[PDB]
Amino acid sequence: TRKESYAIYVYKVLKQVHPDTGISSKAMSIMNSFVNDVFERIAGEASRLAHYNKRSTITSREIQTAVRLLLPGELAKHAVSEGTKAVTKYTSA
Amino acid sequence: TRKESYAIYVYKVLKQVHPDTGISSKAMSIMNSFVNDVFERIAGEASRLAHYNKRSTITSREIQTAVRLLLPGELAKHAVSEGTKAVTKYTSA
Amino acid sequence: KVLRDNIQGITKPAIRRLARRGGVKRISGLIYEETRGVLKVFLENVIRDAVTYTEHAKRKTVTAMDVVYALKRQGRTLYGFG
Amino acid sequence: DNIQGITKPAIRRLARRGGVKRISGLIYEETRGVLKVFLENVIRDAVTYTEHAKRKTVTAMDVVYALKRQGRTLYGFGG
Amino acid sequence: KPHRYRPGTVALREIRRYQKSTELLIRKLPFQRLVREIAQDFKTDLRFQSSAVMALQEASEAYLVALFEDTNLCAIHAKRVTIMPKDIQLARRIRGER
Amino acid sequence: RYRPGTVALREIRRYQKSTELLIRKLPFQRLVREIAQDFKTDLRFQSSAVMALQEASEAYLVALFEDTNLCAIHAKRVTIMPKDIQLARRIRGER
Amino acid sequence: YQQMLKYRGFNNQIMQLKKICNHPFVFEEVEDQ
Amino acid sequence: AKAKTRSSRAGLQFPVGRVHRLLRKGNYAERVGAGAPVYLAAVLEYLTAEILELAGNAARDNKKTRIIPRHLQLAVRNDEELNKLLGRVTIAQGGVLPNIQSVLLPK
Amino acid sequence: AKAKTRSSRAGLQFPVGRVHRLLRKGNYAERVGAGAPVYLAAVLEYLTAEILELAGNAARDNKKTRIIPRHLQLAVRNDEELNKLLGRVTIAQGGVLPNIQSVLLPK
DNA sequence: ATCAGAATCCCGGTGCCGAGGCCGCTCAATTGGTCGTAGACAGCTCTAGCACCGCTTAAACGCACGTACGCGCTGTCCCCCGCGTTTTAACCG
DNA sequence: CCCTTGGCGGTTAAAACGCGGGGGACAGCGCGTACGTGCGTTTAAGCGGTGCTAGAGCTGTCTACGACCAATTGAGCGGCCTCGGCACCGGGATTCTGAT
Repeated sequence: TRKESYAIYVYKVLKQVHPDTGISSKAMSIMNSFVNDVFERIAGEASRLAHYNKRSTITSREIQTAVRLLLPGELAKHAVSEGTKAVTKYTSA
Repeated sequence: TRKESYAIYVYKVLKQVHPDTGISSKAMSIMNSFVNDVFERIAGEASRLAHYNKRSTITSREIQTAVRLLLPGELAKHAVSEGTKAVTKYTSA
Repeated sequence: KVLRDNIQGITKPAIRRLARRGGVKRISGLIYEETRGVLKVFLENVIRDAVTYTEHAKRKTVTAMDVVYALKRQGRTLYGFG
Repeated sequence: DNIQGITKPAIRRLARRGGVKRISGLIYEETRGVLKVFLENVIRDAVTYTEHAKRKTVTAMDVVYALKRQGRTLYGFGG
Repeated sequence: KPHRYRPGTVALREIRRYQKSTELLIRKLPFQRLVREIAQDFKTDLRFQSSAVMALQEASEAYLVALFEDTNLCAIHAKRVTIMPKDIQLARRIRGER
Repeated sequence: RYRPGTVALREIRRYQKSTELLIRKLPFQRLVREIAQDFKTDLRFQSSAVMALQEASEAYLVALFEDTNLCAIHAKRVTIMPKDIQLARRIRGER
Repeated sequence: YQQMLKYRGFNNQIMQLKKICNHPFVFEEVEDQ
Repeated sequence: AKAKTRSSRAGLQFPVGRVHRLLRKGNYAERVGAGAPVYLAAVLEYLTAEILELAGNAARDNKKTRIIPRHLQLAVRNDEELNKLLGRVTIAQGGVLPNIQSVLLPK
Repeated sequence: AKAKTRSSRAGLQFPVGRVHRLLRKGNYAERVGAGAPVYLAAVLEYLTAEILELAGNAARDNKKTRIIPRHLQLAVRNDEELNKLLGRVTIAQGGVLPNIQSVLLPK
């Protein structure tokens, strides 16, 4: 049985922000439950937005509006900025 | 465009409980939004219970546990009683 | 057309009546402005959620359904309007 | 019994963490009552999720789904 | 001398009166202009259905009624019959709204 | 001897400084088992589950004493009272 | 033996018989009644 | 053979078929069992029957033979369990239960 | 041709493919677009980067090079927006921000 | 402890617009068949959970004692209520 | 195409403004008792270590069961009519508040 997690990814991002700082296993578990939490939130709001507008497909627009609903203020603005840049670079190349 | 509702059904149940009493249109709208609300609650809890236990099928057991989670106390007991009786009579005949 | 001082349109007797229904016997003179601030905050929240829904649907009209989804979005369910 | 096993110094410490300076002598019984309430509310849900899976063991995931079920989210124990 | 009620009786009669009926306590047009002003800061040139404004009026009035209930509980807990701003912001501090 | 109220403040800084759990394991575990007896008999508990109930319970009581302290201070008193607790639980909507 | 063995709350089946053949009074409620 | 509605088999007044459709197209799970719409429809029938029962009793107490949102507000909030379920709900045209704190009354 | 990961195309460290799978099997909608996992993974990367940034700053302020749950409690609650997002969250081993009401201090 | 009197309940009468029943007209609910597959059931492994005692020691408990503060009481003053008059913006069409 | 916005005019309930004054917010003061604080004494918590085994966890079949498509039709719905329960009013009897 292989149970996957986000551990190595939070580790990589941590080494990007603070290359000299490590993280304990418990804090890694907290980060994992955080990523799963926020993921389920944005996915749920995307499902609601897709159901109310009568569409069967989740696109980047529904995820964008869901981010603008969940994240207050600057988290929403910078989050939509980073995500839009990521989809931009993704489909451009 | 035909927009369906629960109006006539709440009307029938009302005529079962109180045959002599009528209901205003606004109260019928409140009852409609109530039935839709509770429906989305039980269905959502059933989806969560089906996802956590790793099963792709919603059966009467998941709906039962969802009712026992949402409805406090006697509403849960009598609700599970009536529902179990309904499935009983349904599959029996 | 810039609209200003419309929150002052909420009248002292109005808020007074709301408190009379809420069970308040005697009201201090400083309740009013604070109540206007709180109401303005609440309306900013609910209206930014509803207008967000309306922007997502590419519609120019804010339907009552959007307001219901904003209130249910915040955790306050409003029956009767859909 | 058991609920009395929660000690006057324990509740005293929990109040010291919350910022309470001085404590009345009647806070203890009320705190035990509230704790018993909350524990019943969470444990009935955790036992519900346990019985649904047809298991005799109450795991950490059941308690996490009971806390998230009641609106208080917990991290670090899985989710 | 003109007959006058002792202070606090009219307030109680108003309590029973307004708690008796379902009437809406805020006038339509001012509340609608307020909603439109607040909505101007988000997206310009928006259309509102009447049932939407009525919805915001229902939720707003009910929210303020509950807020004045809890505020009244705070004021009475302070051994005072007069609610104060610190009672309001106290209730909004305990509810977790700030 | 210290003036009354100084040791209380030093304890406030001490316990607010660390992460230590303030309730002893075995009594809390026996309490959880007793409360669980009334639902389904003969249940098994993992250690992480009891630890979870201890985390949620202690955090909940800490927040409850924070809001209760806010009520007592709003009453112009430094001593929390049961009416402050049940007041906070009345305003939160838990009763 | 047959009644308390018929109860089958947990771990008792071994614990129940060792006590009752030694003492009935080790159980608090039994000694009380 | 003549088609008989599944709602009439279990003795339910609610549309078991419609509930089944909403469970299929509601994006809840990938598959839906055969007992879910019957059981769920029965639960909804119990809840609706109770709330309409209390609403009818309140309407009879107010000497009105037509149920109004006020009678739903009273019928719900006067009941403990339905108040615990609907505690987060704001009912339109509901009003407030008549209440006065005993300390505010003259003496 | 040599397969290149979609996470490396957009410049994301998070598994765009795994997010896509979770959106497909999560019973969210019936169909999932091609920009949803990229955009969502980017948002998660921003949030994680911020919370780990504040956690690293708090750890550096406490003279500890290993992040502990206390540093997450402080790093979150000291920030306004993350406190507004996580306000309903109870973090294990978090503790409480040091606070004393100014009226309780001696004078 | 009691009448003057202002507000409220009660009762009879009247007019109306929404509740309630009817009637085409669908289109989704029911039936009949297949077809693959999720899970029901039996079996096997072995891990962590259960009870218990030995032994040490940090914490709890009981108690003596002081004084800090909660609460009752009093006086002051100020400010919000009850009512009249006048104006205006809500309301309805 | 229908529901929103905009305008206009007439009514009038409601809001603003003022003005006495009585009761409640607030400060001060004093008492008594209840809780903090420290010390000696128990006492179970914590840690360890033993013995057992129940049920978590995984697998392998194998089959009833639900998805899916074709055929069919009747339950529910939109449009359309009554008519009566309830809003509104006008008068009278009753009740609750306040100064003798």
